[PDB]
Amino acid sequence: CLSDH
Amino acid sequence: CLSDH
Amino acid sequence: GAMGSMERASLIQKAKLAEQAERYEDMAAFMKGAVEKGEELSCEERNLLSVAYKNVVGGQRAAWRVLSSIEQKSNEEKGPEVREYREKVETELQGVCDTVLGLLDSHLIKEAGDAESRVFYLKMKGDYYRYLAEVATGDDKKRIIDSARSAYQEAMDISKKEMPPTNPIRLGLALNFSVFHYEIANSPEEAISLAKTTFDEAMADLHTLSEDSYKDSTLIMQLLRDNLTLWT
Amino acid sequence: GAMGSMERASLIQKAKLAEQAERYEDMAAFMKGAVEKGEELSCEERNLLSVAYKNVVGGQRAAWRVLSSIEQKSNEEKGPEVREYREKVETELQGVCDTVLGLLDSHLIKEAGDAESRVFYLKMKGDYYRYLAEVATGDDKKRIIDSARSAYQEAMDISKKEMPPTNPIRLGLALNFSVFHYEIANSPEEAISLAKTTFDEAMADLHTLSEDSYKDSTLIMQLLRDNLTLWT
Ligand SMILES: [Ca+2]
Ligand SMILES: [Ca+2]
Ligand SMILES: [Mg+2]
Ligand SMILES: [Mg+2]
Ligand code: NA
Ligand code: NA
Ligand code: NA
Ligand code: NA
Repeated sequence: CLSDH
Repeated sequence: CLSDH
Repeated sequence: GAMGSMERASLIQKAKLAEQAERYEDMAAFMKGAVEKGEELSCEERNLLSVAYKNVVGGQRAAWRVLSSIEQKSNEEKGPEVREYREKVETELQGVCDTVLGLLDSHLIKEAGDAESRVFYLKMKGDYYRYLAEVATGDDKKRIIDSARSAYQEAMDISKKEMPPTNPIRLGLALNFSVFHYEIANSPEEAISLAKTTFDEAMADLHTLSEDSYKDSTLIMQLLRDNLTLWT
Repeated sequence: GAMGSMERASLIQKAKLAEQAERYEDMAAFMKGAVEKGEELSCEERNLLSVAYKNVVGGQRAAWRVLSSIEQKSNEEKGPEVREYREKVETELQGVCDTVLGLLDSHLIKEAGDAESRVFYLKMKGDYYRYLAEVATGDDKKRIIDSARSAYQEAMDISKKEMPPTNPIRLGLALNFSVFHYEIANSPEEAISLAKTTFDEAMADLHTLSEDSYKDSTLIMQLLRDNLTLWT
């Protein structure tokens, strides 16, 4: 579950 | 120039 | 605070140096000092603030997850040490989130009139309530989750009225709000719907972009796609 | 200090947790607290102490090198900020080295009677004077370099009398003393000679080792070989 860089 | 781990 | 005697421009300069040195705690302290000078932040300065605290709290979150997993395996024989140390890291994490939220409340958000600044800060407010929610247990967990949702929702409303669907701030907001839905709010269908609609509306707007903006937007779209592949 | 109220065993337990969480500043503070309990350290505890401070000062050294390079490029138009921030990191690095050296002097070394503990601590003393020498400028640079050399030399003398040539402590000492010669003392020929003799004498002793010790020793021998390949 990746969030914004 | 590597030193000990 | 301890940065009160340093020039605003010197604080920004040192934040950039600290970023190059991967000294993110220093970077965050410098950017906190810059914010407390009371002037609004430029686009570049907002990104320095975000990068610094994202890296600081990112390390704390990673540590908290390691300790939390050890603690639950410990409860599946030892004494209080794992719980004590998890609590220590958790309290430090909560302190960093409270610091960021305090900067946003005093007074970045209320002075942010342009869409790009206001959406940026409201997204940050959602993000740091989301990090608080990750470690919250029980009932005030409910109020923290609603504060994150409210901040994200206000940011979304503005971004849909004021920004094109490919705007990287708008895309990153939608990405993080979709993670909020999936990981925090127990709404995976809302997470998937938001990520898909965001991706599709950005795709239909790519034709308007320069090569450089195209690169910026498609990088975040790939993150949406990666999550959808994980979630479906 | 701030760890005075915590049990020695709890400090060791939390140091291991902090290592798992990659929280090396915490790890070092816990191990400092354990040392200040006044009891000698076991082999495992000595390694926890070394790992913690190695990672803390390692981050500082990496940051100092980034800032030092920016500073020299700046002197090949701006104001004092790069120098100020390099000085800040440098002072913090020196503080960590002084802390480690203070633990060794009060009173780890004087209570260390066995070869494995005494060589370990004297090697550490050489290492942290070496880190001080990396940032020292001028004349007290000379005295810092001699303190590193003296500590390494005493460690070497003991290790050659009391340890087999494959002993990992002995090998790591010789590795780091050879780096001291090459990087600090401007004696590359001494560095190469030491690394080669150390490698060759360990090679002739490998036949005595179990499979597990063989693995431990050859891993450090590879580090000697890597340096010799870089240096010749
Ligand atoms: Ca603790
Ligand atoms: Ca400074
Ligand atoms: Mg001023
Ligand atoms: Mg006791
Ligand atoms: Na606010
Ligand atoms: Na304004
Ligand atoms: Na000493
Ligand atoms: Na003793």
